[PDB]
Order: sequence, then structure tokens, then C-alpha cells
Amino acid sequence: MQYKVILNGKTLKGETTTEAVDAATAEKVVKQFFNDNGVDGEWTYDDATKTFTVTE
Amino acid sequence: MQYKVILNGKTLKGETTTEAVDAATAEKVVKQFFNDNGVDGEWTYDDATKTFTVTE
Repeated sequence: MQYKVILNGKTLKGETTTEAVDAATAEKVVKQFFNDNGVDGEWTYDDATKTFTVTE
Repeated sequence: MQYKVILNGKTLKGETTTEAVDAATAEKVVKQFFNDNGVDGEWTYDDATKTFTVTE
């Protein structure tokens, strides 16, 4: 199933969607996302659109 | 200024927006987001909408 994850922060806000057999799997899959995005992830920047693309 | 951050993963995909004086500040602010969301963040779930809300 598909789940809609909301990344609501103070200086950062957004919406994302992970696909997992269940909410837990999704929750876990998401954890891996941030777990890997966190502070050692590969962040690419696109000045052309002032947008950054965090690729797992 | 406002920046549009794209969280593009394999099993997870989405879009977010951080506000920072510059791209770097934004990038840094975002890092704090994931840095704090990562594996020890406070994740709240809303079954009513199958949506999770990660609050910094």
C-alpha cells in the first residue's frame, strides 16, 4: 500500500510518500530514508530552480 | 528566502520547503531536519488519513 508522510518541522515543512506492504513497513522504509538522508546523505542542488534533490 | 527541497528516494518520494537566508543556510537547516528526524525523531501517526507527521 501507499502512505502519505508529512515532514512537518519548524524551519522546514513538506509532504512525502513511501510505498510499503503496511504502515510499519512504510514507517521503517521512511526511517531508512532519513536514516540515510540525515547527515551523510548525497544532496544535489539545482540552482536553476532553487531546489535540492536528496537521493537515497 | 524560501527553498523547495525534493526528497527523492527509491521507496520514498516527496517535496518539502525550508526557509533560510540563503541556499546554504537552507541546506543546513534541512540537514538539521533530517539530522533530527533520522532514527531518533518523534514520529506521530494518523491512521485516519494513513499519514505520518514527523515533527522537528
